[PDB]
Formats: sequence, structure tokens, C-alpha cells
Amino acid sequence: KIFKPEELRQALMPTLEALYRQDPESLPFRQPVDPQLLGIPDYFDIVKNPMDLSTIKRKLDTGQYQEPWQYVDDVWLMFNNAWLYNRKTSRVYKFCSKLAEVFEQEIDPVMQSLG
Amino acid sequence: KIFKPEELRQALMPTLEALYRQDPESLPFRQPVDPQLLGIPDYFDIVKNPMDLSTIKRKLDTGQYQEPWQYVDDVWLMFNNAWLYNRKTSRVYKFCSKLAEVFEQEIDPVMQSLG
Ligand SMILES: COc1ccn2c(C(C)=O)cc(C(=O)Nc3cc([C@H](C)O)cc(-c4cnn(C5CC5)c4)c3F)c2c1
Ligand SMILES: COc1ccn2c(C(C)=O)cc(C(=O)Nc3cc([C@H](C)O)cc(-c4cnn(C5CC5)c4)c3F)c2c1
Repeated sequence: KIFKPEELRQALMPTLEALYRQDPESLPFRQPVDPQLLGIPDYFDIVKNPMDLSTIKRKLDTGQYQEPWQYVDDVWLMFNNAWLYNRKTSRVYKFCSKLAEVFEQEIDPVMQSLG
Repeated sequence: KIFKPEELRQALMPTLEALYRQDPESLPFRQPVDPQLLGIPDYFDIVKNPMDLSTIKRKLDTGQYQEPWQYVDDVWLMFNNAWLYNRKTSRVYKFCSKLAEVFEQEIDPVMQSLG
């Protein structure tokens, strides 16, 4: 099933905007992880394929998604990376769970409406 | 009194490194405040001269300080900006306070040793 870029942007962007409006929980996800700046030099030993909101947003704006599951996969990639790297008790881990909750609620209706 | 740039770097850089060493607490100060990315588009209504650890670091590394009190003033400019802009109860405000404690302790003997 193939979709047009503007169609996916209009359908999917509101679910991404919903993640951005979570404060302070979106803040760890707004730009790409920068290991040197963050003092976490082992980041890419654990995480092989980085992902973040700014990257997902660019892909939606530049027509790089053809099918809604490609977008959903990037969103889950971002969350799975943060769950993998960070300890269960850390502030980033919990912020991640909060965003994933918000995502699960926002994405389901949109996915049913697309078919 | 004229100070050699390499002399100021060697003497003062340990005081900056001590701030960087504060693990969660240095994080809001490691790069310049980015109002669009952080979702705080009034920042520059309130904060007239932004300052942060990476700017202070680059100025020490490239010899932009003529005397020790210019360094010290940038460090307070950073803390005062954060104290001013953010609420008394906010995470950033309280991280600022921990950094400025660490700075108050470290800076006394170094400023004696230069004069
Ligand atoms: C210090 O150890 C870690 C370990 C993992 N991460 C990650 C990820 C996504 O894993 C993200 C970060 C990380 O600190 N991201 C980050 C980035 C930025 C801005 C957009 O540049 C702000 C925050 C942030 C978090 N809370 N706050 C509010 C107190 C002000 C800001 C942030 F966590 C991080 C830090
Ligand atoms: C959400 O509203 C505000 C309002 C003011 N600031 C300020 C300053 C300096 O005023 C700094 C930030 C800010 O979030 N900075 C920032 C940047 C980055 C990385 C280095 O890019 C990480 C953090 C950060 C804070 N806590 N954490 C740990 C949870 C992981 C990361 C951060 F707060 C901030 C956010």
C-alpha cells in the first residue's frame, strides 16, 4: 500500500506535534544524541541506529516516508534506543515511557483512518 | 597588569573543568541556550547577553581574555542568566546553584595565585 507525501504529512504530523508538546518529556528527544557533548562516550557501542524527533520531522517534511509504518518504525526506533541505553530509574528512561504512552494513544486512530 | 593567554588558560581551565565534572548539573550549561529548539521563544526578551560553558571554554582556548576577572565575569553572567530566566523551583535554577557553589569554592585560590 503506497501513499503520497502530503497525505502522510497531514495524517501523521499531528502525532509528532503531540510528542513535542510534552514538557519536559520531549526535551531529550528533540535533537540527535551527541555523545561527546553529553559525556556518554559508550553511546554508539550500545546504540547502532540513532533516531530522534528532529530527524523524524525532517523525513515527514521532505517526503521520505511512503507508508505509515515507516514513520511508526522510526518513532519506535527512537524509544527503543532510549530504553536500551538508559537505566530503568533514569529521568531519560521515564520521559521515554511518557512519550511512548502519548504516542500509543495518538497513533492508533490515525492508523485505522489510513487503513 | 598584562597576563599571557597560555598562563590564564593553565590557571583557570581547572576551574571550568570542575563545573563540567558535575554530571547532571552541568548539562543545561554545556552549549548555548537554543530558544527555538528548547521551545522558549521569549528567552531573548529576558536575557540580553547569553553565555555558556562552551563559549567560556573557546574564549580561554583562543586567548580572548586579557585578565582573570573577564573569565570570572562570564562565569557569573552564565549563572545570573539562568537564575534570572528560570523559576526558583525549576531544575535548571537548582543545577545553576550547585554549579555556582562548586565555582565559589574553586575560584578563590586560583585568583590569589594570579593576583
Ligand atoms: C547524561 O546522560 C544522557 C544519557 C542519554 N541521553 C539522551 C538520550 C535520548 O538517550 C538524551 C540526553 C540528553 O541529555 N538530552 C537533552 C537535550 C536537551 C536539549 C534539547 O539540547 C535537553 C534535555 C533536557 C532534559 N531535561 N531538560 C529540562 C531541565 C531543563 C532538558 C536533554 F535531556 C541524554 C543524556
Ligand atoms: C525547557 O526550558 C529550558 C529553559 C532554560 N534552559 C536552559 C538555560 C541554561 O537557561 C538550559 C536548558 C536546557 O534544557 N539545556 C539542556 C541541554 C542539554 C544538552 C547538552 O543539549 C541537556 C540538558 C539536560 C538537563 N538534564 N539532562 C539530564 C536528564 C538527562 C539533560 C539540558 F537541560 C533550558 C531549558
